[PDB]
Amino acid sequence: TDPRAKWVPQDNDIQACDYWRHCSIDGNICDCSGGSLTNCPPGTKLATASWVASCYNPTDGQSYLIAYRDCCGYNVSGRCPCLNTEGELPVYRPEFANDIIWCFGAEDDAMTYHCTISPIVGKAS
Amino acid sequence: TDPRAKWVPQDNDIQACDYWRHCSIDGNICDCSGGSLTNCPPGTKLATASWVASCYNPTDGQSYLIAYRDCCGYNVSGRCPCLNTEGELPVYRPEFANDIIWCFGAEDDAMTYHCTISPIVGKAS
Amino acid sequence: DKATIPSESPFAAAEVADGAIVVDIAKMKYETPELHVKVGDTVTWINREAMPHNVHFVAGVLGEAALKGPMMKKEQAYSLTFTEAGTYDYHCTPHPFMRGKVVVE
Amino acid sequence: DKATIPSESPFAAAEVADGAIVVDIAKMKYETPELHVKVGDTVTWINREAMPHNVHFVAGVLGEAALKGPMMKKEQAYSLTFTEAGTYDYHCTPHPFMRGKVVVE
Amino acid sequence: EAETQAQETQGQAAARAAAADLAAGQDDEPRILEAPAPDARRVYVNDPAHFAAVTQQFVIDGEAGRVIGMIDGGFLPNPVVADDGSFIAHASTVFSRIARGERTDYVEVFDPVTLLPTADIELPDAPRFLVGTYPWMTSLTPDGKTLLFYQFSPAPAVGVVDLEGKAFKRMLDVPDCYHIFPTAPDTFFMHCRDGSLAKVAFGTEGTPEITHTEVFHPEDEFLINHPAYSQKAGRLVWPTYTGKIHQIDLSSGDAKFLPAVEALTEAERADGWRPGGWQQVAYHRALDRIYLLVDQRDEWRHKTASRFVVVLDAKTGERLAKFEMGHEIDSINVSQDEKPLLYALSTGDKTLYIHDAESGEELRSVNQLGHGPQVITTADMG
Amino acid sequence: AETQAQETQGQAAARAAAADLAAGQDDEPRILEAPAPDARRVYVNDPAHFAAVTQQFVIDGEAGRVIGMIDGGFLPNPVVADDGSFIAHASTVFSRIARGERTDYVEVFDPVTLLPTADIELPDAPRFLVGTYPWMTSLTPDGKTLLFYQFSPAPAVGVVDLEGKAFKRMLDVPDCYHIFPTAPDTFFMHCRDGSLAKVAFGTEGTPEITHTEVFHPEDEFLINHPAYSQKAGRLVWPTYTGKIHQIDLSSGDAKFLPAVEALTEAERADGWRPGGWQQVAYHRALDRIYLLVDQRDEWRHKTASRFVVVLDAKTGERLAKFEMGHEIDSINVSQDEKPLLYALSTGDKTLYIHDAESGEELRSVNQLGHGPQVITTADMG
Ligand SMILES: [Cu+2]
Ligand SMILES: [Cu+2]
Repeated sequence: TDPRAKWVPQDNDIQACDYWRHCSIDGNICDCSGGSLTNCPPGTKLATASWVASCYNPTDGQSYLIAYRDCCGYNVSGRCPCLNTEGELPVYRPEFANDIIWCFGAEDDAMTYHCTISPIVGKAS
Repeated sequence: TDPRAKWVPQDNDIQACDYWRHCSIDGNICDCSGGSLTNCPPGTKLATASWVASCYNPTDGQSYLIAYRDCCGYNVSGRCPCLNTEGELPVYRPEFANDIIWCFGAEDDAMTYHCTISPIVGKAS
Repeated sequence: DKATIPSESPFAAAEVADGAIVVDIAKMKYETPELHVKVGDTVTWINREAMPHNVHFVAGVLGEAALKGPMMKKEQAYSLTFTEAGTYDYHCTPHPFMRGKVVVE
Repeated sequence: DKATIPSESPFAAAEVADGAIVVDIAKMKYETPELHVKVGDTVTWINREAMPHNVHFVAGVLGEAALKGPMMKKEQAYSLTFTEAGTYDYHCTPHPFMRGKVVVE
Repeated sequence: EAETQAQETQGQAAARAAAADLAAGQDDEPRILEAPAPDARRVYVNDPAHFAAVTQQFVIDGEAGRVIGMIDGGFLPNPVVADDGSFIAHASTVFSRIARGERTDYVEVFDPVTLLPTADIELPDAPRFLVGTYPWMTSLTPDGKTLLFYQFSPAPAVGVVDLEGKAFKRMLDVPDCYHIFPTAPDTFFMHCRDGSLAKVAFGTEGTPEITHTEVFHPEDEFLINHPAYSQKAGRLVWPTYTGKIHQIDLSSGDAKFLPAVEALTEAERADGWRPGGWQQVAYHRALDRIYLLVDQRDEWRHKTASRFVVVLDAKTGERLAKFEMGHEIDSINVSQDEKPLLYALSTGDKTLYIHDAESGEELRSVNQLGHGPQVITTADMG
Repeated sequence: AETQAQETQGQAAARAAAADLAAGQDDEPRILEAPAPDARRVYVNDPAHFAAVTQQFVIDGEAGRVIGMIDGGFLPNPVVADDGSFIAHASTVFSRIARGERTDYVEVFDPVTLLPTADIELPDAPRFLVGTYPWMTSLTPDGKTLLFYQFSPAPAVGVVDLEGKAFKRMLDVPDCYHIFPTAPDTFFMHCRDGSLAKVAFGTEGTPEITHTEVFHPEDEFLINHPAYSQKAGRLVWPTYTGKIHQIDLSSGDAKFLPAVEALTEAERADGWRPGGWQQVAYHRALDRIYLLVDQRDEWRHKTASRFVVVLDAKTGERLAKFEMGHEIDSINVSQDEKPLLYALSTGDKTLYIHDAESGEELRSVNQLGHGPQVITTADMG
């Protein structure tokens, strides 16, 4: 792959870094450590805060807002590492910024980074 | 790079694993972390105890006794990993066993493995 | 404690009675920085935008525990009934720069 | 603590005496594993093989801290002066199967 | 990074499920999963991470080739897994400032479905033996109520941890022996410097009763650091550097020495064949079979990866198969159910290769298993 | 296998060790000390892709030799005293690897024994856990105060007395980010609205915070890694397109310089954009700005870059453009007379050392951890 080319979504494999919901992921795909696309692995704590991004779904043509909530309280999974940045802004726009450990709100004040999930909030806008 | 081939010592590079003193080294070469062949990197704690093996010097064709003392109190350096087992015996013969963390008698009770030094302590034959 | 929670979950904006203390949320801002309400009053936050938001009072503010409200999607709402006089700060969990105050008289 | 240390770190075998009270180390063994001595006596360990060895007295044997002696290379010696009646156990730091015992009368 | 077949199909059925949900307007409601119930094809892979201050264990469904969970550890932990699937645990070590500061040694017990810690038992005076990971240096008793761990320095001892009451008990003084093979709540065997086993039997209080056996091997015959032990069978399977295999039958709580067996033929030995790797040997209880990692190698290359597994009948020991594995394999184990899986972990590939034990065929794999994965553990639930 | 400088260094070291033995001079092992901090010492920080424990590499930029290493915790913020007298970091640990009780602290290290000389705990877990931005934790020009950023529960800047080895207090600050200190009691930050904050703080009481004019539009995105020379008082801030905002603060107040582009108009239409981590360096003696750049889609802005353009800060004139020969993520320079350029590759886990004027690769240092990203230099002379 060419790192610098426009990122191109697919809707066929969630463990791949070009999976459409991963348009602005930073870290590791939770599906690769016993989580799922939208759920945390056992033992980890689910953040309630996240960076977001509208990502294009090539399947239905719609844009959806994805909330990149982290699963926390574990050392980094080290499995399926990805870093995409579609619409990603610098830190003074934290709401769209992805270097931030988005663990706030996790049970037990877990603030360590394990992996990220890719749930849809809602739409277009 | 045939892992299963007989060991072949060289006396021209102390940062390659086939350097002649590293014949039963388990871990990392201290020279690649700001130590030297027989000295610990700054900030680390020098073990007194160790495992030993006899290593053949292809230069003056004698064997010499290596004391593989560890530099301790730091996470593993991660640079110049080697594992050689010339004369290495199981754990019930600890004097010659190289899986043991050889950090006893280090300043401050440091017990974490950073890197191993390869000083000569004499000669067997 | 200092507040009761009418509904644990967010509910739909359409739900909120016509004479009602409302804080809108839009363009990364609470509508009022400082809301003045009487003891026994219900405040409803309504998110008007797609960006999810909440209201979060740190431990010791409304009680011993933090009151971390649920994330509200576009057109969802969340209520707190204030049962004691005081001034109570809050923020948006992912957006610390979004800050508000409830002044209860 | 209950004894004191001549050298802090070890010395050539030569520097001896003769008829000095000695414990030889060879073949992964302290060669007198139960030495009986008197108060004020100086026991010298001598390393006879290429394999480094030392003597190591736990916490609460020679005083509150453990005495972890230094490694003697081939034909170095190290000594210790005992200063009180009692039994003192030691062992070699890399080789805890090598155990001895100085009995001070 | 670069996906296995199993990954692709799981990733694809996952993308199809999620697409179907969206088309049905089903809102994403994030939650925290539970792992599936422990079963015979669950396998644990421990990553000592080439001596790194912090380490990972990977919980894997071997049937699907899927990571179903993970557990963090400290420096060189010792994992154990209850045979009955009721819990897992480790003895672990942490430092107040990464790799220096105050040391704390501790046991943690975990629920095998939520993976939540259910106990955290501190071990006084930092008594763990910091060594490259040898499964039988920390061991459960057969009822699981007790864990036993080895101390090397300042003297040989075995710590007794009461798992049931969540408390450290006491250190037992023992002879110059190594490894711990429990046979009961208060009896276990170890292997000694002079080539005997020691039987160690301990009361509520006081010094244990020790019973040595005959020397069972010469001083110039080297018994590997990773023997296989089936607690349920009471079968201790102990290879030497040349693939000769000592079997000791501990099922009565007294050592019966079984006939010795060569894993390698006379001609294979003349040709340079020897065991090599880390967990070089596995034992399947119901089938009464031994699996050994072997290759052609020089004699001081005994920790290197091997490309072959010999399988032998433990009673006879007739060779039953010899498999060419297709990868550099450091460790093996088997599942303990009827038609077992043969697990083959490559430290250098950081990959668990999962094989049909009967045919030796590679079925699937799981990559990205940390930095230097070395230890495979299974429960024998049957 | 190895580099290259490392073979020649390991062979030099092997000759001299075979020479000590041919003379029969005993190995007497002890603990080394690093060479004194010089103009070309480089620090390479490994955030290890968000691992709970991390490593810093102290490098001989001239010999390409690891002269030492410092352990850290989760996403620590490295700082290096310009005058070379100490190094420090704000770090985070947990009682059980990645869970249990959190401890945020500052450690100050001796730059030659590499020993810690202070360990200063921060109450209430205030560090901002984020991929590592050098200007999120920052020394005051006089070097006796460390200032770190807190994002949550509210923006705040923490004040740590290194001289007295004690945490002081949290400063409430407005919706701004990053910490550029100008005085022992004053520093600037950048704001969501587009302005700067001036914060001047004084032992107790509210700090005096003033605002600047909004200096960029809302749809102009200023990167997470602006270069900042505290000595010169210049803050070079690239955008996602190459526009450079400079603010001169060497007088204790903000004088915005005229706007500058680092790409020709031709290049921007041809797809060229800046991208990577530490994308911008700034040299002080020579008033230069170095910018990692390449052809990319707009939103591929954290990806590595294979080119660096040079440019004079006052004019906006292109002075140079180098083909770097690798995937490069992070650039820095030494601040000495003829300067080294640093080219850190996160993927190769390798620091490439370039001749600053020619752009030529001189040597390499590999095996720098798992995901090295952050290059720090002491501006000494
Ligand atoms: Cu918000
Ligand atoms: Cu000894």
